[PDB]
Amino acid sequence: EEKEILWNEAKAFIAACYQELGKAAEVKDRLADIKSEIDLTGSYVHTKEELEHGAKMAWRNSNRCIGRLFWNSLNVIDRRDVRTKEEVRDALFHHIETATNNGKIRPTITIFPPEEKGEKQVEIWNHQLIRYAGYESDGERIGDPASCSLTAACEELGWRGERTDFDLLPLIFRMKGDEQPVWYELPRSLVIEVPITHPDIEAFSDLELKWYGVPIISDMKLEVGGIHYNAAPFNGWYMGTEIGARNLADEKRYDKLKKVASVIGIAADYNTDLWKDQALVELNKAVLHSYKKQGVSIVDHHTAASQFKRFEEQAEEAGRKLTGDWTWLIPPISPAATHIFHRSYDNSIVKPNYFYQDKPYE
Amino acid sequence: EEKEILWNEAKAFIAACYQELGKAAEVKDRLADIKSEIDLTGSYVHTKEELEHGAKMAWRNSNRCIGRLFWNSLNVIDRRDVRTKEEVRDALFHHIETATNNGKIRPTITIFPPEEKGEKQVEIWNHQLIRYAGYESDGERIGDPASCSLTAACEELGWRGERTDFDLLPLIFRMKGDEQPVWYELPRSLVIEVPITHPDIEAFSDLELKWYGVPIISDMKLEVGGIHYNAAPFNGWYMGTEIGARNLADEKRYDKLKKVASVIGIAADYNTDLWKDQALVELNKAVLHSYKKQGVSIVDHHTAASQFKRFEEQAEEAGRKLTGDWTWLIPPISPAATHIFHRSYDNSIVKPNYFYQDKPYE
Ligand code: HEM
Ligand code: HEM
Ligand SMILES: CNCc1cc(OCc2ccc3ccc(N)nc3c2)ccc1Cl
Ligand SMILES: CNCc1cc(OCc2ccc3ccc(N)nc3c2)ccc1Cl
Ligand SMILES: C[C@H](O)[C@H](O)[C@H]1CNc2nc(N)[nH]c(=O)c2N1
Ligand SMILES: C[C@H](O)[C@H](O)[C@H]1CNc2nc(N)[nH]c(=O)c2N1
Ligand SMILES: [Cl-]
Ligand SMILES: [Cl-]
Repeated sequence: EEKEILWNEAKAFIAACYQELGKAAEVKDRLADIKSEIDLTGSYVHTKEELEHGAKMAWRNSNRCIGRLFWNSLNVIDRRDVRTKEEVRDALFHHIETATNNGKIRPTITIFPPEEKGEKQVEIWNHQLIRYAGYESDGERIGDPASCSLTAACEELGWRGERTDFDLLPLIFRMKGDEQPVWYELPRSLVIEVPITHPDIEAFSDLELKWYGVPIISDMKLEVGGIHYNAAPFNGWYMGTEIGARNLADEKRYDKLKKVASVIGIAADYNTDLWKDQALVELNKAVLHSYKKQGVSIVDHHTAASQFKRFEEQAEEAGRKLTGDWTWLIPPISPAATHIFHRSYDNSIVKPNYFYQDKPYE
Repeated sequence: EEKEILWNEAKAFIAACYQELGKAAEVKDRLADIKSEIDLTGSYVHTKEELEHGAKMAWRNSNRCIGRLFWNSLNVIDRRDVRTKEEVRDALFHHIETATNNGKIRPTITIFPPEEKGEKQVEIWNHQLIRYAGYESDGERIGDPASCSLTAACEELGWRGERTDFDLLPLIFRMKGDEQPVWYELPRSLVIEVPITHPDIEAFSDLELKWYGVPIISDMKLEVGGIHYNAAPFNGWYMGTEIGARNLADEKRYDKLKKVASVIGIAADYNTDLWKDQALVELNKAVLHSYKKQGVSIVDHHTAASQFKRFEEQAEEAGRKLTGDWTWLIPPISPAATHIFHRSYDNSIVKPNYFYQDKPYE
């Protein structure tokens, strides 16, 4: 009864995928083989081109991504051949290295073996391959609260953080057959970090803020043609607002606005002074400036919105139905200064796509 | 077949209204009379208390209003007795005067006779009782583009604007029986305007920006117990963002950001400098400051969001189902610094409420 679910989403996928590549004729005799393969193996295997394109189509259908203009330039690394922890670790190490590309960030996705009978071959515990640890115990609040439960879960595994505000979490994943995950501390040479400075406010460095260069999501499930690549970490570059308006700004994250208001020489006393709004802007100016000063790829929300408009234009031209999540597409900084705010989008889910999956810890 | 629509929404309304006022016993013999009145007259008439409460319940169920905490302090003026243009005009004049209250703005609603057989007794053409005119002709762009079509419609009626950027539109409404609307120029003594200045940037006055004190929506339909008060202008006070982030900021409105960026001494050349975001904040600081300096009521988006949180709290306490429109509840300035951003709301429409109705012009 599963071989009809997998088959009907494989009919849809192959037909559409080969249609876009100009291989519509090759559809019929590829579908046939799949029907055979599914029947006799319970599943089927993608070609280099199907997987590569299917992962680009998945990015294209992400309603919450504002950076989908470059969906076709996605660098797809095929690691469906890995069988050991050392291969997975080194694949993850390589991904970090190639995606970072000395700072000229390259949108990349490493794809590991998909679920067989729903069973995960690999099971990545990291939300991102590079993320800061978080600790809270006895009134103490160190690091990133978002990473509190994974951190505690790592410290149940022999790992121990230095309890600075920017402890790199180790890579932690579990292989099929094993009861517990392994962890590997990250080589620092593989991780670029950016110290946040202001272009004209020298006191800003006293905050000692920094962030990591490359955002590599590693807990989402790639679904391509009925096949579940539960482990397929991908990355883009940062939009400045993700760091300056959320990660470093949220009260339930790094909560830096009052400190920012202090170093920029304004009071944080009255709402009518709009001190949070002013601190948000100066902090966000500092983030973009700090990245471009170091030579790490980053985009501002305005430039990103322009690009997304081109994506909309490009979509209508190709007769492609556009889908988007308005609530996630609008930037948390001056959303009304972008075209996104003033129009609506269809939040319909089209496959291939990236999905949430249940965490293994907590 | 209409007397069953009107009756079933009157059953719902009276039952709920009297329940909240503590007059649940009086429900039965009031409903009876209504069934009689509807049968023999085709409609029914609200008491002072039903109309007053029903208009407060309508405000409470406005999913897009962030200022609903004060739903119960709404000043309800009952003008269902008006029959002439002079009465309507003077009622509208009085509303402006009492709502303004020398600057200590009083949330007020004036309620005119409702539709009889769907026929409007009065038909208000103004979007707001106080709004600036807009002109565009031969590359010229004067005033508020939002008011372009009403302005052109007024100039078809013998009215003529001075073509400044802040021409007060006249009151314009049509009475039952007449083919054309009448217009009345507003007494300036009834209209408070606020000149926008900056607390610490003296050059800001060179922009010669100003706005009107009281926002009085007059083109929405109040629906209370199956009865359609198509003409019931209401007002609150301004949230600063409405003036600084939309009215004066939007490209399709006053489009002031580059001029703002100029007077505050920054470049409007690069997106990565976040010049729009910085101009938005300084412009919004100027608006709140300018209103409080003059003594006209205004609220900032932070204080407003706090109040709306109390409204949520007060709603759960009273066992009231909360409804909201997330897309409209979030402020266009730093929405992620408010609790509203980080939670969801049910956009369900509960009556009594305020609705859009089709414009008579254009
Ligand atoms: C190239 C630069 C990219 C930028 C600037 C960008 C920007 C964004 C941003 C700002 C978000 C919202 C994140 C949040 O609010 O927490 C987002 C969501 C998302 N992006 Fe992208 N993105 C990029 C590339 C990619 C790539 C390469 C993929 C995968 C192939 C991708 C897939 C997604 C997905 C799945 C989400 C939704 C995450 C969720 O549901 O929580 N994006 N993107
Ligand atoms: C007391 C101060 C008030 C504040 C600060 C306030 C704030 C707001 C704001 C900011 C909006 C969004 C407007 C927009 O984005 O264009 C809104 C929408 C709305 N408010 Fe209020 N409001 C107040 C009082 C009232 C009153 C007295 C009523 C009527 C009884 C009301 C009914 C509404 C309605 C119906 C909408 C939706 C308008 C639409 O659908 O376009 N509000 N409110
Ligand atoms: C609160 N965030 C929840 C969440 C976000 C996730 O990803 C956000 C995300 C995903 C892809 C991105 C790609 C590029 C980029 N700059 N940011 C990106 C941000 C994934 C899982 C969860 Cl549970
Ligand atoms: C783009 N706006 C459309 C529109 C807005 C309308 O009202 C917005 C509105 C309504 C009530 C308000 C009450 C108080 C306040 N400060 N702003 C308020 C703003 C009414 C009709 C239309 Cl068609
Ligand atoms: C399509 C989208 O809902 C539309 O642009 C909305 C967005 N949110 C808004 N929010 C407010 N307060 N006012 C508006 O006019 C809008 N416009
Ligand atoms: C409930 C609401 O949808 C939720 O708070 C959303 C709002 N919009 C968002 N937008 C982005 N980009 N990221 C988020 O995490 C959220 N959270
Ligand atoms: Cl992040
Ligand atoms: Cl307005």
